[PDB]
Amino acid sequence: SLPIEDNYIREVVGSKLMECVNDAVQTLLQGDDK
Amino acid sequence: SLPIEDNYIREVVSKLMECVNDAVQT
Amino acid sequence: LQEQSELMSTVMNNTPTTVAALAAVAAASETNGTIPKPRSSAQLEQLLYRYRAIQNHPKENKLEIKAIEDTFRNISRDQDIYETKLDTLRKSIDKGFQYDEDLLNKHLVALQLLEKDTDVPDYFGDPDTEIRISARISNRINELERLPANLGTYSLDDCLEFITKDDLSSRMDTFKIKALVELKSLKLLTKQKSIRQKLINNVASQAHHNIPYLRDSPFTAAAQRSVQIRSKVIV
Amino acid sequence: YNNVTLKNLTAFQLLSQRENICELLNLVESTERHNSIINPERQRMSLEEMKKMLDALK
Amino acid sequence: GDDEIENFRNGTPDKLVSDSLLKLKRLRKERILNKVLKPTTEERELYFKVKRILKEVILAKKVSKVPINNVRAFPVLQTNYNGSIPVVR
Amino acid sequence: KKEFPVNLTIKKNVYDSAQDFNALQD
Repeated sequence: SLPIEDNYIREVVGSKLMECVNDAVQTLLQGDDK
Repeated sequence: SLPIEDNYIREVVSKLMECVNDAVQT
Repeated sequence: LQEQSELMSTVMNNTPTTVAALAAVAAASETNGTIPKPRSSAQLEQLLYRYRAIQNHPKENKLEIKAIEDTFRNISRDQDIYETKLDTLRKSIDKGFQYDEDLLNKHLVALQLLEKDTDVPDYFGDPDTEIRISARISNRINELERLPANLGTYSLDDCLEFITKDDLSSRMDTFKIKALVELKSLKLLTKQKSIRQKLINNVASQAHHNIPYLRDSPFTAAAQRSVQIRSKVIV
Repeated sequence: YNNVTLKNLTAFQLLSQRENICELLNLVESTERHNSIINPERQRMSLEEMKKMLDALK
Repeated sequence: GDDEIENFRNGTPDKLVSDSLLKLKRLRKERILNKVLKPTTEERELYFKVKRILKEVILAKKVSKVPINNVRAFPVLQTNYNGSIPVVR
Repeated sequence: KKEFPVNLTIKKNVYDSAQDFNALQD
């Protein structure tokens, strides 16, 4: 657990849709009218 | 040009409605 | 041919008069490619003071004294240019600006980091770039390996201890330990790489006996079943 | 690509599982994949090739 | 000399501090990405420009903090000595 | 966040290299 060359890494080297779909199917499985 | 403390440098440093409107109809 | 360093070599050897670089068109103009207008504050300017003060005694064998004295006029001019420019700066200051501290905080921090060549955050494969990493690592080791071994500290807290002529205060090696942890960890880097090679390739080479959602997947549980199918015996 | 991986099988399943749910809400079109496999001008050309094969074999 | 700060001190003095450290950071990025070590003459001469700006604000404007964040220590050389017991071969 | 600390008191100045400490000047 030692950052040794981690600075040299930082020196040289500087979705939402299906979530709301999975939210929407969660809403369809609450009301059976849907 | 006096050096600064290390614990001070570390101290200073639409897609919703496309699916909701489809969920209300069917 | 390092004309500004051969004068330093002649000064450090205390014999800048016995040779005095032998200033002609073949020697004083070959190492220059007019003297090249040195860069330091006084480390290369006090050299030209002693070089002129030594060459005041021959005064005619060395034709480059006119080239040195012309830059003596340029040094006295640009200091006089700045001394009028510093005076016109100190009058051109607006009497009210009220310089913001948290930007000067970001100006004191970012200037101090950019002085000693480290990466500054803004808050405002590929072996080509692999050599450019290891050329900065080896840059650091060769800079740590030029510090003297007898390095000591002095905190502002020792006056409460009342150190005598020979008291051996315990804050003397608070810079010497930190300079050897740094120098030796920059050599054991391929040592922790081999352990991390043996760590990652031992916890991830199974990947389906400890991870629950992978061993409870359909394709893995069927495949681990399928490799354990014993052979059917004929008759 | 001739082989499949555990990464390839789950990505094949999850992409196929999300598109059928993307048809009920109809936030995807999927009209190009319908009519190109229907292809009703080919379907009558299939029929006309079946219609001539009645005429040729009679 | 100065040649730019007298014109700029009639307005704000801090914008040249912000715009030149970004040039110092960009030239240093071009220094690491070129496998070079020594700083260029264009950014060293630009470096002494930045320190001259902040000094005069501390000199004349006298900023209300000028914050003191020091490590309260500095490296010094200490004496060294060989032992006095002679060597045994 | 565990970060490797920055040692500015050991680092020699790069742009000037004449305002270093007297133990770090050679």
